[PDB]
Amino acid sequence: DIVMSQSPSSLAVSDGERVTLTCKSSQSLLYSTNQKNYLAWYQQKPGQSPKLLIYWASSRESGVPDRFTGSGSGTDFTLTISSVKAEDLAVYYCQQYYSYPLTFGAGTKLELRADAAPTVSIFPPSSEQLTSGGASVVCFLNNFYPKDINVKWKIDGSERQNGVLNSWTDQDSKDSTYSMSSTLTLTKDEYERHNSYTCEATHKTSTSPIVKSFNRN
Amino acid sequence: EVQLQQSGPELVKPGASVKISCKTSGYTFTEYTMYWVKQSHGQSLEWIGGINPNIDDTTYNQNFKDKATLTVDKSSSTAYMEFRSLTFDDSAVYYCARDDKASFAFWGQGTLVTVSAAKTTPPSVYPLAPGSAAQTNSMVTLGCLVKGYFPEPVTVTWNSGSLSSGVHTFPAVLQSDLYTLSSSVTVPSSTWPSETVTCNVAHPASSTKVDKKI
Repeated sequence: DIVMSQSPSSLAVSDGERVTLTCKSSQSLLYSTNQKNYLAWYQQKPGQSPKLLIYWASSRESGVPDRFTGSGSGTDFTLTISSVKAEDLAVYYCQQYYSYPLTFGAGTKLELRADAAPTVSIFPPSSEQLTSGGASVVCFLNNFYPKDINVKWKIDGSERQNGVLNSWTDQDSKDSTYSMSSTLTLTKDEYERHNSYTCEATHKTSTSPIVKSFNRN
Repeated sequence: EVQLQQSGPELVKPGASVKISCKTSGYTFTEYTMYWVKQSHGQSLEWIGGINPNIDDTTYNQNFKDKATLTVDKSSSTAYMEFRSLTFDDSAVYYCARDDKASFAFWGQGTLVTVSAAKTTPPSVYPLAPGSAAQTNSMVTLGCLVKGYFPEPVTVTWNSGSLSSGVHTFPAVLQSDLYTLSSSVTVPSSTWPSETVTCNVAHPASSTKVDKKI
């Protein structure tokens, strides 16, 4: 089957700059009789249907604005946007129509900028949690950027990876930031056999990891 | 221009069969072909197959062998798609694709088909509060955990919509055939703990509403 790769996966852009997307195929998608390239670029909004923008990889569809243009033929396919807007926050795809079965791309998403970082969001477990027979300590990461972050759970100096439930959010529409929650659940007698719980997270904009912990007794 | 109306969300158990429709209007059904695209993992798109309604030409993907058989309706002008032997990896949103020309293809609104061996439970909520007596930040953050509900979604507001600013809603995670979520809002230190706050969760599938004061 014809497989396609996309590069890069994600990139941070500002308002008004030029965005170039690359789609590469393993085989040639050029039909020699009519010099056409069977590939089309896609665009899907969060909560809406995916729509087409560029057909035959070099021509514009009616209804698409003049900022969306495409170039390339055969193997290298390029989609160049002249000036992005605030409504251009979407995920782009490229699909070939050369041979069956049809395959899709990996997906490219654009981001915004920049410079967000958290300090402390440590919440101890409440009294209503232990009556149900379990225990749960949470760690949020609000107002942080970029989304590439590593969370680590430490219990009395020992690393524990089982029971960690991570959850990432999308980009905010007010300050262009992200939020991440990490919930470690456990049973009730394991919570009483330990005292200290350390919430560890390493960041890119800091040269030292932020350490913070709390005690049970 | 052309309308592609599909079915709504369905709650099905594992082992049954689900049928997905795609109503066509505004154009003739016996001229253009219909395709199906399965969207998994949020962003990844998978091709299911296609059907020619006039000559009964049917092709399917290698990943959908003995799973998806396509059937068209020549009298009601609509398409049908049925699945057999549903498993846990079939939780995805499915679209019907209208192959008009090689220039443009029209899409539908999508059918959310989730599958779990799962009963509708009322959500149990617990308030969260920081256990420290003092802090260095001028803001105090709070939250409440929503655990043990089915199905999606649950609308979580704060103080009956008055504290709408600075709210952060996290997506749910499936653990033991039931979803869990959380929320965090930022509160200035001039109100807490002299002024009380409340968590308002709502579940229209269970018709419950519990208020927890922090």
